[PDB]
Amino acid sequence: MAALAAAAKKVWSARRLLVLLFTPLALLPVVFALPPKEGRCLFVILLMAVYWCTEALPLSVTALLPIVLFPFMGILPSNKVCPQYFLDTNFLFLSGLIMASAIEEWNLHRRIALKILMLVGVQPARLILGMMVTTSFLSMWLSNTASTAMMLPIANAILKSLFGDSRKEDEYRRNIWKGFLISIPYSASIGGTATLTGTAPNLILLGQLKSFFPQCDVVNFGSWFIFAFPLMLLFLLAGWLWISFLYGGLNAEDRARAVIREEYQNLGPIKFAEQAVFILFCMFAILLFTRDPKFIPGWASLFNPGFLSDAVTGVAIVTILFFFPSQRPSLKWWFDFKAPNTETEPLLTWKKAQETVPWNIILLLGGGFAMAKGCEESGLSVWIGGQLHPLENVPPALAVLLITVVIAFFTEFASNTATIIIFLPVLAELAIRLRVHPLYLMIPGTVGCSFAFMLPVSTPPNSIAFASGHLLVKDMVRTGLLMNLMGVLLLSLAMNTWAQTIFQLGTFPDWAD
Amino acid sequence: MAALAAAAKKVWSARRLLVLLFTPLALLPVVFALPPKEGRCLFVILLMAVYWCTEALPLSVTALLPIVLFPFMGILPSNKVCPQYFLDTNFLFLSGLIMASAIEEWNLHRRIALKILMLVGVQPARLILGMMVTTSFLSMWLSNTASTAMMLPIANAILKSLFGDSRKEDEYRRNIWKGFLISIPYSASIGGTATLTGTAPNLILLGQLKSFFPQCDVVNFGSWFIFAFPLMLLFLLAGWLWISFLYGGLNAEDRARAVIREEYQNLGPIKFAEQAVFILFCMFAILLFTRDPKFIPGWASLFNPGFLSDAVTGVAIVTILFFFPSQRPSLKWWFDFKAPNTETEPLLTWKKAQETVPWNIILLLGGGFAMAKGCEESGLSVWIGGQLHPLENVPPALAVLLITVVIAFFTEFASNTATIIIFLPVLAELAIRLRVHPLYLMIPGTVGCSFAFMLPVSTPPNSIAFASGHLLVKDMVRTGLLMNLMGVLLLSLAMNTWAQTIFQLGTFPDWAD
Ligand SMILES: CC(C)CCC[C@@H](C)[C@H]1CC[C@H]2[C@@H]3CC=C4C[C@@H](O)CC[C@]4(C)[C@H]3CC[C@]12C
Ligand SMILES: CC(C)CCC[C@@H](C)[C@H]1CC[C@H]2[C@@H]3CC=C4C[C@@H](O)CC[C@]4(C)[C@H]3CC[C@]12C
Ligand SMILES: CC(C)CCC[C@@H](C)[C@H]1CC[C@H]2[C@@H]3CC=C4C[C@@H](O)CC[C@]4(C)[C@H]3CC[C@]12C
Ligand SMILES: CC(C)CCC[C@@H](C)[C@H]1CC[C@H]2[C@@H]3CC=C4C[C@@H](O)CC[C@]4(C)[C@H]3CC[C@]12C
Ligand SMILES: CC(C)CCC[C@@H](C)[C@H]1CC[C@H]2[C@@H]3CC=C4C[C@@H](O)CC[C@]4(C)[C@H]3CC[C@]12C
Ligand SMILES: CC(C)CCC[C@@H](C)[C@H]1CC[C@H]2[C@@H]3CC=C4C[C@@H](O)CC[C@]4(C)[C@H]3CC[C@]12C
Ligand SMILES: CC(C)CCC[C@@H](C)[C@H]1CC[C@H]2[C@@H]3CC=C4C[C@@H](O)CC[C@]4(C)[C@H]3CC[C@]12C
Ligand SMILES: CC(C)CCC[C@@H](C)[C@H]1CC[C@H]2[C@@H]3CC=C4C[C@@H](O)CC[C@]4(C)[C@H]3CC[C@]12C
Ligand SMILES: CCCCCCCCCCCCCC
Ligand SMILES: CCCCCCCCCCCCCC
Ligand SMILES: CCCCCCCCCCCCCC
Ligand SMILES: CCCCCCCCCCCCCC
Ligand SMILES: CCCCCCCCCCCCCC
Ligand SMILES: CCCCCCCCCCCCCC
Ligand code: NA
Ligand code: NA
Ligand code: NA
Ligand code: NA
Repeated sequence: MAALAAAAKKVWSARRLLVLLFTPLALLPVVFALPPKEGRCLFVILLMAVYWCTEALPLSVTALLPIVLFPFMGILPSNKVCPQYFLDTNFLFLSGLIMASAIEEWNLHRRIALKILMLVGVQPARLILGMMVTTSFLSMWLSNTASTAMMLPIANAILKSLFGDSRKEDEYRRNIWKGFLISIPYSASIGGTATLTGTAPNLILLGQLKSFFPQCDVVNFGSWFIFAFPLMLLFLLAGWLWISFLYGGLNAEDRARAVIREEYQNLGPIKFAEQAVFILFCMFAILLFTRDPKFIPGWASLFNPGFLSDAVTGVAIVTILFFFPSQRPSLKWWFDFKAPNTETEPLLTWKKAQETVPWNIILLLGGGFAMAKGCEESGLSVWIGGQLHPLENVPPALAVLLITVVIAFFTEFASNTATIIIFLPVLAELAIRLRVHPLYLMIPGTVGCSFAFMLPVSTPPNSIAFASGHLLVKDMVRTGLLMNLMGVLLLSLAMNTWAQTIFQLGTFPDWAD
Repeated sequence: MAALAAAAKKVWSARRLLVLLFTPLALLPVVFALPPKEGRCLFVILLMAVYWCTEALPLSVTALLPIVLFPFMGILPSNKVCPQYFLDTNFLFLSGLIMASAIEEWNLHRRIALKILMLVGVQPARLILGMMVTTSFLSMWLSNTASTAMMLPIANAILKSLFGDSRKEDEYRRNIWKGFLISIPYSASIGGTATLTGTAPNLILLGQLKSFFPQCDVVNFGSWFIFAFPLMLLFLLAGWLWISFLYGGLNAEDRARAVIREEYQNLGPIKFAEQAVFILFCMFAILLFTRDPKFIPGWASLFNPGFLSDAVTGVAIVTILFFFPSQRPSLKWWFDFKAPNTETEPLLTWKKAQETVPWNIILLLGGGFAMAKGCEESGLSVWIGGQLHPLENVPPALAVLLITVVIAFFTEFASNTATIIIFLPVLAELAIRLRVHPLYLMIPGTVGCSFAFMLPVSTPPNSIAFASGHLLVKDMVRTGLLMNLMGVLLLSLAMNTWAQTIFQLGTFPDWAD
């Protein structure tokens, strides 16, 4: 009996190397089964998928696999694979990351968070709502991991202040603890989907769209925002109601108010650098939104068509951060010859940005773009579309529901970015098989790959919440089951009601034929 | 009198913002002077050059200027500028940086350095030669900055041990101190030119070659090595002789021997991880060299022509570092059921690589590639070639000498990478005007932009050496003047004697017409 467990722990200890060395052998029959070029491309894609799901390699290292495999297997030369890793979508990602680094450098995110917490209130339903709104709003511009890791200590402090009898009171307290600790990562994942730069899978959608459908340009920052933000709000409200009912029972209040006000005071007075960063963030968001919202003529019409993009706007805005002074300039300094002549601190130095930008995620997005390019060039997409013939009779709405359910189930065990990278070409080819708009299938998959609620391994925010130690696996599972159901239903509603008007999904686009 | 100095320090305090805001106004007449597209491209290039030379912005931030300026000015759209930042040359750079990070992580560079120092000897001429050989060898694979910063403390310790009378002895000691402290950065800059991954300007040459001359493929790791390594050795020996004559006078020895042996002992026993990293480095170098050396059939002939590259080899080799165990595997562990089952440490984790890879230099190379692409597409290269008509009567050897002198003078005040980025399109167009091989002019410029010897601002290794505090500006200037002269002469000799055979420079290539 003990020997079986011994062999089990032996295999689990070396699972990385075992998976790494046995996955190519297991996937070898794929090469012989399919035509050579398509078979080798499918082998590469499946190997990358397995390595991502098992993290047999670092995710960014696995994302570098196309550069090796595509040239050796003749799918795509080096000078074609390597430039796919810096398409303009990834530079928009870099600009968003730099802006988030500037925001977090000056603690603007903490000031906004504590302000929202003060305005929302302190009642348990209201305080859950404030936590979720804050985390979702901050995850639209910062990473979900950073938003969760910054919001969790504040929630812990407020909960300690609130609770600073017997079975009833202690179980009520415990359920409140769990509700607060589970509302934050859920709301971070919710808010990450509202903006294109909020989460990596949206930018994966953009890049793989550029690869599969080069003439598709209707999805940008403004259109994605006007589609996803109302959906984000509806699902945030549904999650708040569900969590309050499950946990919140849908002098302590004074103590919590005092703690929040005290931490806001500990933030200190508002600085000139914080104001400048806030102004630049507002300019960033507004110029991204108003460049080409597809239903008001944007300022991109004033320039050469087909030249500007969201990446250019983002890079231009974040370039200001690297020379704009962080201390307020004064004209009296020029006249005051006795004043010190120390060099001014800029809003963001490049060293801080470099040490805060997640280059691993940038390389992961690049690997996804390169894999999409290889899948298109090798003809593997045509082969998948040919094999997808049994599903041509599925109604489009039912197809959306099924692919959303499948992707939401898959993302519970793998990272969102890897899941969407693997499933997006299949979604595009399935849209081709149903004669529907490719976005009508690709957008629900991109949104649903972020529906990671049931397990700590589903998404890093879930792991951060679980690290608190007072959340159980079963509690997260039973909350995330209904979270996934409500997310799938709301995604279907959004995709069948107002995504049709925003992305013009009613008719089959010409570039998709 | 004091008022003039006051105004001077006021202007110098705000030189960053003053240059940043007045350079576009100063360069505005360029747009009206030239045809619109070429004029705007020249404006962008000149603005980037000024910002690089003044570091009015961070170098990587200035390298992001094409993404903004080319689309607004209609030179190049976003989807064309942004992919130029990850051409396969930059992935070869990334693989080299990852391999250097792996080497420095396990202190293999220090072990190699101390071993070479023990073998060379301790006599002052021999010890200078050992320091220079060590630094030049380590700079072929590590950055010049890192090599200088690692070699300087060892030189300081050895010098303290050696010297642990009156005017003669103290001036002899001081000249020895200066000779050691100046031989290290010079040798680092010397060795950086020997390999393509040794210094960024070589990879700038590769990328701008890909842009200007897409069909040119004769320059790779093996050909560049066989050209530059003998030139590197000749110039290293000349510099050693010059420095020994200038400074070295071309129980203390026992004490220095003891210190070197003691530090080697302090390195500890050779580890399995160090051996594995050394084996992987040897494989990296050998497979890069033997892939296509252009005069022995390489292993790239076994695959699809035009698909493999040095980037693929580098990425494939460095991928092994991210899963190869750092502790020696044992088959007895499988049978020993009582042994601990801790997960093995790999040779390099992605976190360490990410925090040690200089992403700023990668972005700088990308900005250079994008600027070359914009210069080619805008027609600015044609305009420059048209304006270069007074120089069509210059003999090619004299042209090489003059461009090398000009570039070596310019690099004394600006960074090597920015200098070569700015001057390379001019060199290519000047090669077109003389009906000579483009490499015959482009290679000398790439080599000479690394001839930065006279000032601390010339190259970061010079700044590191000056930070010791016992090197004067005049000493560095008077050593670097003859260093530059010898470098220019040896570069002319190499380019007119054996570069012709290696790169087939005798005849005008068809792709250059
Ligand atoms: C890597 C792990 C986790 C997932 C499983 C991968 C391997 C074992 C699977 C994935 C898809 C499978 C293939 C799917 C279809 C066929 C067609 C036919 O010829 C039977 C075998 C063959 C060729 C299978 C062999 C085994 C296979 C390659
Ligand atoms: C710069 C931002 C952050 C603050 C200033 C106000 C904003 C709302 C301004 C600045 C520039 C403006 C744009 C300038 C030009 C055009 C083109 C015109 O055919 C329609 C309106 C439109 C698209 C404007 C919309 C409003 C706009 C975006
Ligand atoms: C636009 C042109 C004409 C003029 C530009 C003037 C700029 C360069 C001047 C105006 C006011 C100046 C600031 C005034 C006061 C200080 C504080 C002192 O520690 C020096 C830096 C700093 C922060 C100065 C930096 C340079 C500055 C921003
Ligand atoms: C989240 C809650 C509020 C609603 C979720 C229910 C989902 C499944 C419902 C709400 C709206 C529904 C859609 C409304 C209208 C149409 C048009 C019709 O020609 C086909 C079915 C279709 C496309 C429906 C499919 C199912 C649908 C998307
Ligand atoms: C930025 C600093 C450091 C360098 C100098 C840049 C400015 C002042 C220089 C660079 C090249 C110059 C131009 C070179 C040639 C011409 C052609 C003719 O029409 C005379 C003026 C004009 C248009 C010059 C105007 C000034 C100019 C734009
Ligand atoms: C793998 C390395 C580091 C160590 C093993 C020995 C090296 C020298 C071996 C391994 C593979 C070998 C190559 C394999 C195939 C060919 C093609 C043939 O037409 C010429 C020789 C050439 C180009 C070989 C040269 C030597 C070579 C590069
Ligand atoms: C090639 C196939 C058939 C077998 C692969 C076996 C691999 C996975 C085995 C063989 C020897 C093993 C190593 C033996 C000893 C140790 C020390 C212990 O702290 C666990 C990790 C580590 C470092 C093991 C890692 C896994 C390992 C490398
Ligand atoms: C560094 C020391 C040893 C030598 C440096 C002197 C340089 C300037 C000398 C050495 C070799 C010389 C070359 C040797 C042969 C030829 C071929 C002839 O048809 C034109 C001149 C040319 C191309 C010479 C140019 C000048 C040259 C490059
Ligand atoms: C270690 C991770 C990468 C493994 C790559 C294995 C590639 C195997 C290819 C087999 C199919 C083609 C045979 C000619
Ligand atoms: C038919 C042409 C290609 C033949 C070989 C295909 C498989 C190559 C695998 C190389 C793996 C290299 C890992 C470092
Ligand atoms: C009373 C309001 C004072 C505001 C001070 C800070 C202003 C920051 C402006 C930043 C502008 C950035 C784009 C040029
Ligand atoms: C702050 C650094 C970037 C400045 C860019 C200025 C661009 C000016 C362009 C002028 C020529 C075209 C006029 C239509
Ligand atoms: C003729 C078409 C282009 C006209 C405008 C050219 C200059 C644009 C400059 C934009 C600068 C933006 C800085 C953020
Ligand atoms: C006596 C020599 C012992 C050598 C031990 C270390 C061997 C490292 C081998 C690394 C191979 C990497 C490519 C598979
Ligand atoms: Na986010
Ligand atoms: Na997930
Ligand atoms: Na170097
Ligand atoms: Na220089």
